Amino acid sequence: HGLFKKLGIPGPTPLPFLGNILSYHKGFCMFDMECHKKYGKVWGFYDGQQPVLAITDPDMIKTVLVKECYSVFTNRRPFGPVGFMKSAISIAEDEEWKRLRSLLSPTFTSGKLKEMVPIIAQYGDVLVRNLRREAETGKPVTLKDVFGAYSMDVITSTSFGVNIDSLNNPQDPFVENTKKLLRFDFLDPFFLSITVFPFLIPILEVLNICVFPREVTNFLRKSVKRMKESRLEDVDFLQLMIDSQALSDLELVAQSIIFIFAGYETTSSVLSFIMYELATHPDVQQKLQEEIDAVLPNKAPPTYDTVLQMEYLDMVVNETLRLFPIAMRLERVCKKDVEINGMFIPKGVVVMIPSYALHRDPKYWTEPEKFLPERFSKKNKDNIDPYIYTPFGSGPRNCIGMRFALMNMKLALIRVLQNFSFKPCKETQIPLKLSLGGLLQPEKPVVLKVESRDG
Ligand code: HEM
Ligand SMILES: CC(=O)N1CCN(c2ccc(OC[C@@H]3CO[C@@](Cn4ccnc4)(c4ccc(Cl)cc4Cl)O3)cc2)CC1
Ligand SMILES: CC(=O)N1CCN(c2ccc(OC[C@@H]3CO[C@@](Cn4ccnc4)(c4ccc(Cl)cc4Cl)O3)cc2)CC1
Repeated sequence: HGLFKKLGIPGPTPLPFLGNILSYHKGFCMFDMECHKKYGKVWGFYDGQQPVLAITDPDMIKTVLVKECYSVFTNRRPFGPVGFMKSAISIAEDEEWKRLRSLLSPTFTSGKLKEMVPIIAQYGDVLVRNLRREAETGKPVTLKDVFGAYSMDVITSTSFGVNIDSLNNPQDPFVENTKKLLRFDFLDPFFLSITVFPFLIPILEVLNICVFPREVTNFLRKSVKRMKESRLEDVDFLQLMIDSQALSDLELVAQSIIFIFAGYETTSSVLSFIMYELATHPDVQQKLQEEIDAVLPNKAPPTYDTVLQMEYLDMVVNETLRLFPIAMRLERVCKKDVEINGMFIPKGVVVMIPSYALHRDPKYWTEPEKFLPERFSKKNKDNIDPYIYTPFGSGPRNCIGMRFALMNMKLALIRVLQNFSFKPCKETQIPLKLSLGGLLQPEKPVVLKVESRDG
């Protein structure tokens, strides 16, 4: 625990064995907000015994995320016991990650994204139908239930060329199982013990103990094999992975499960945050509709080219991701002793970039608390540092599905907003309050009321 002292870097005093984890009672976002304000440009703390160095300087951020990615800052914090999911790209290391990256990245080229628009359009139709049902009754909507089903429908069909039709089944197996893959929350004596005694991880790995429920991984393990069967019995993410067979049968499933979960969880999450922000700013919700109407007059179906035309939509999406970067923190492990922009960083340290905190630094963002889409306007855009604003990370190891998620959320949003308007109702949580999880999640689902437009 003497490390940060010895290095001259400040921070909260750790407890023996525990480190600074009891500070996690208010969530990672408040912890990082506090430290940033108290300690300044750079601070340090201990997740159990693991030193974590938070950095704030934009050029220093470019160094660990971009310049020295391959050389020293390549991998993320080790995570286990993880079992067969060690193959997964998001937790793969060094050259294994490198070749997994160059394999799967063509999945999301412009051109392949264009192909996905007519495929998503079908589910866009089922989306507007389900919400219309809720606009007729006047009943409240748990948005995570409808945008989730939509996210799940979109990512299965674009990646595996299979229509699991989640949007009509409220009790679809692909959504029940996939949502029960994270969940871990604060103070679970499992994850808590693993942060404090990470030397236990090997034993758990040896006893075949796993973070993910085997029930849930069995179903996902099965489902993907069935989907792989269909393609081999008559070019997307699936196809791209079959062709490499250098993927093992189990490595393929690992990658799939990443994309399935990322598809479902990430997309619907952000969508709920966007929807909330619009419903609580109808001034902004209307200005967006005006734009959607102008670029696509009388309910004209959206296209890849027309999405790129909607400047205000992109502003609104950007501004939500500023307040709600679901990853909260970027991180990368230091492979070897190094000096960067003047600062010594020892081997083994976790270097952490506090996205959430920096998106609210009064130094770069005037009135950081407020939802103001005008921040990202063409005339204002050039004062934003691209290393301060990092909803999708930066460099060779950024979010592989960035552009897909942006297009797909914009697609849903267009289909929704050209048809409906969203008003806050009874059950709606104002102000919004966030869970104490590993990804950014609201405590109690976002509930809004749905009105139809004109007549
Ligand atoms: C708007 C929704 C999304 C947000 C805000 C988001 C954000 C992020 C962030 C911040 C990271 C870490 C990047 C870094 O460490 O620099 C990441 C990684 C990753 N994301 Fe996303 N993401 C989203 C959607 C998606 C989607 C739709 C997919 C797949 C279809 C996906 C797949 C991945 C993968 C595979 C990684 C690990 C990359 C690697 O280590 O090679 N994400 N994402
Ligand atoms: C399959 C896959 O791609 N991935 C597996 C899941 N990965 C992931 C996601 C979130 C995440 O944050 C987990 C949370 C973050 O904080 C702790 C400790 N911790 C682990 C890593 N960094 C900090 C924690 C400490 C003590 C207590 Cl009581 C509860 C928790 Cl919670 O786990 C850690 C890892 C993301 C990548
Ligand atoms: C709280 C904290 O310290 N941290 C929060 C989590 N941070 C983190 C670390 C790694 C990471 O890798 C992206 C991986 C890639 O896919 C997912 C979902 N996802 C999130 C953003 N983009 C995709 C994912 C897939 C499957 C499962 Cl089971 C769980 C998760 Cl998530 O995260 C995404 C986020 C690590 C640090």
